[PDB]
Amino acid sequence: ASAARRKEQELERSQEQALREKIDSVLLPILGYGNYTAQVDIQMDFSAVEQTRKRFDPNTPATRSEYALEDYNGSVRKESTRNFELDTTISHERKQTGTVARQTVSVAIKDRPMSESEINAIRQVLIGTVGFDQGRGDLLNVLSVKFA
Amino acid sequence: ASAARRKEQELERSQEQALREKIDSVLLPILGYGNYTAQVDIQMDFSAVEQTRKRFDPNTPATRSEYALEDYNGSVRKESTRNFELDTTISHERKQTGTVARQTVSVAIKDRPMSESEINAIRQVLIGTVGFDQGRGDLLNVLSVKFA
Amino acid sequence: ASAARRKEQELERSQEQALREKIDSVLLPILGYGNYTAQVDIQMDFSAVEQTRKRFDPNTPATRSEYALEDYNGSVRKESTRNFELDTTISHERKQTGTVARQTVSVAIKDRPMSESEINAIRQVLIGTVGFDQGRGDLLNVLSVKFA
Amino acid sequence: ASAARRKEQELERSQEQALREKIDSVLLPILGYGNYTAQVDIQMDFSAVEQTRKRFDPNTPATRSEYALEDYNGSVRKESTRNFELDTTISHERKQTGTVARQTVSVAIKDRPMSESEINAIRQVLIGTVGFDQGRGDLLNVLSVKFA
Amino acid sequence: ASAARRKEQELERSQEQALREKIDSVLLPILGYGNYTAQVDIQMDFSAVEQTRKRFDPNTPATRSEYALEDYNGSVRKESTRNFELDTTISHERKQTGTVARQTVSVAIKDRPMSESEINAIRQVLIGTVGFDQGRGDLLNVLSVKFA
Amino acid sequence: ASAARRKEQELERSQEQALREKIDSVLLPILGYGNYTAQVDIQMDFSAVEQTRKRFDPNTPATRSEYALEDYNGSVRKESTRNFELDTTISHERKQTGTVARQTVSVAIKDRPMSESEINAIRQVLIGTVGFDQGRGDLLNVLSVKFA
Amino acid sequence: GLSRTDGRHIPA
Amino acid sequence: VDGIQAEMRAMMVEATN
Repeated sequence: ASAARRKEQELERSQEQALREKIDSVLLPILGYGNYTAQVDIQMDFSAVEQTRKRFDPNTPATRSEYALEDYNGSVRKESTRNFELDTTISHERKQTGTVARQTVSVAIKDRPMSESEINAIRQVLIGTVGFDQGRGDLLNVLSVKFA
Repeated sequence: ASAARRKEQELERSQEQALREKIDSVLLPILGYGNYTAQVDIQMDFSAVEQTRKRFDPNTPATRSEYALEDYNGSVRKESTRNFELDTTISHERKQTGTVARQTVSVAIKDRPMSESEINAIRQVLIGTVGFDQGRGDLLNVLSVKFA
Repeated sequence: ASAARRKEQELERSQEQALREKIDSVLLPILGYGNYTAQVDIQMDFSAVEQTRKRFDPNTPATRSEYALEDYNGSVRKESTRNFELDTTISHERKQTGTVARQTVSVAIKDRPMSESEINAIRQVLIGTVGFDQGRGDLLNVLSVKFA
Repeated sequence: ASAARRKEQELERSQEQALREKIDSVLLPILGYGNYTAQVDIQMDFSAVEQTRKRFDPNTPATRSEYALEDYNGSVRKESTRNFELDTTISHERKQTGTVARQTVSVAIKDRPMSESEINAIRQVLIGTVGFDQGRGDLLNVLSVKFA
Repeated sequence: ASAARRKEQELERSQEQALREKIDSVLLPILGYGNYTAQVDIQMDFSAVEQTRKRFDPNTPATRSEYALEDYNGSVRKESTRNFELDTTISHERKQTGTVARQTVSVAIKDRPMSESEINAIRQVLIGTVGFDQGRGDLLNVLSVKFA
Repeated sequence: ASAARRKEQELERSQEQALREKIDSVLLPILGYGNYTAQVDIQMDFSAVEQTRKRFDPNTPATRSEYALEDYNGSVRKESTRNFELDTTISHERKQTGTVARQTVSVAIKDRPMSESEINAIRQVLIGTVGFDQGRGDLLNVLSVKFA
Repeated sequence: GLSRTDGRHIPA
Repeated sequence: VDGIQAEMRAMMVEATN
């Protein structure tokens, strides 16, 4: 199984490399060659979830058989027996093993600095270039630093 | 199964490449060569959902057999027994494995900037060029940036 | 099964290509060569729905056997037993796997702009050229843009 | 089964081609060569419906056996038992797989425009040339546009 | 089965061709060569209906055995038991698969226009030339148009 | 079975051809060569009806055994039991498959017009030449038109 | 009564 | 499933009748 773990590491590294390639394909025309640096971290879960759900519909029952005895005298006896049929959904789901659980991307732009408007524009391009998903916990940093 | 995961990555990359090709086929005449850059992120779910639904119709029962005893004297006894037949739908669905769960497209247009009207027109063309589906969670960014 | 998914992608791309061919066959005479650009997105569901419906007719029962005891004295006893026969429809449906769930078409017309009347006329031709179905969620954009 | 889906696409395209051929055979004499353009969209359902209906006739029962006890004293007891025979129809239907569920035809006529009377006459010829069926949801557009 | 569907399309096209041949055989002497154009649409159902009907005759029963007890005292008891024999028809029908469900014919006559009387006379000839059946939903259009 | 449907079409066409031959054999001497045109439409049902009828005679029963107790005292008790024998007809019919369900004939006579008396005489000859059966729904049109 | 219900208990 | 099999049996009853 350790060979499987090794190949999982290979998958994660391949994903990171592909994302880096896309980042380059976007930023190389916009910024130029050597005016930026970017690295990508991709964390992938490899669990084996397998779920079975059996759901009913309480608010729409359908009476199948029914008995109702109601006699008076004073005495009032109200017996009743009822059998129901209910909407039944049975869903069996099997999640894919390797899923990107969190994605971190950081891009540093060489100074000569960059204005806030262009930094936010680059961030907007990257959002969509990488597939930024904040609800997944992903993080995207864009900074303007001084290259040596 | 890790080979299957590798081929799933290949499928996702192929989808992204096809969408990029369509984006180019639309924008190359409109904008020109080298006046734009665009990248596409496609996230695909590969679950194995398999659902079985059994639904009834509570509001239209059909009486199959019926017994009704109603005697008086004062004393009033009202016995009743009833059997019903109901509309029964049984649907077994099996979803396709790989489905595009979210799609992100970002396009950056070289300045010399672009007016808001033409930006929105390009966005309208892309909506339909790519098959934008906001209800799916898809995202489409169109920006006017300064190429270096 | 991933080979099946690949061939599903091929089917979707083939459908898009055919629709593009029809769009060209309509617009090339009307507009000319190079005066327009159009792209088509086709999303196809590949579920495996298989439904069985058993429907009755509550409002037209036919009495098969019947017992009715009605004695008086005062005391009034009204016993009754009844058996019914009902209209029974049993339909087993099996949907076709790959069905176009949503269709998006966008057409951009080169300026020198186009009047609203001719834009709507082109839209009317396309509706029928492509088989526009708004109830399915399809979308058709026709814009007049400035080609570079 | 994907090969079956491919051949279904082939069937749809063949139907569209045949309808286009008929449209040409009608309009080429009337309008001329190159004075019109027309495209046809045909959507075909490929479900596998298979229905079984069991219908009765409540209003014409035939008594098979009958018992009737009616004694007096005052006391009045009216017992009764009755067995019936009913008209029974049992129909098993199996629909053909591929059926044209919706048909869209659009025809554009080159200007030099066309009067409303002749447009409606051409529409009347097409209705019958194509087999227009509004109740099926079919759509037929005839427009007069300016060819370039 | 798709080969069967293909041959069904072939059958429909053959029927249309035969009807067109008959239309020509009637109109070529009457109108001349090239003075008319006509196209025929034939829609054929290919269901597999198979019905079984069991019908009785409620109003002419024949008593097979009979018991009748009628004692008096005052007390009046009228017991009765009766068995019946009824006319029973059992018909099993199996419809032919391919049946013309709707037929559409349109004929356009070259102007130099045609008077209403002769248009109606041509319509009367066609009714019988084609086997017009309005109750089936068939449609027959005869117009006088200007050939180019 | 589609080959069977093809041969059914062949049968219908053969019937139409035979009727046309008879029409010619009657009208060629009377009217001449080229002074008339006639076409015949024959619709044939190919169902597989198979009926079984069991009929009785309620009004002529024959008593087989009989018991009759009639005692007096006042008290009057009239018991009776009776068994009957009835006329029983059991007919099993199997209809021929292909039967002409409707027949349409139209004849057009070249002008130089024809008087009403001779038109009705020709109609009378055709009635009997073709076997006109109005109760079957058949239709026979005879018109006087202007040949070109 | 119809014990048809997979959980029919009323029975009577 | 069971309902479809019942429908098939009903069609077989039709054919036998």
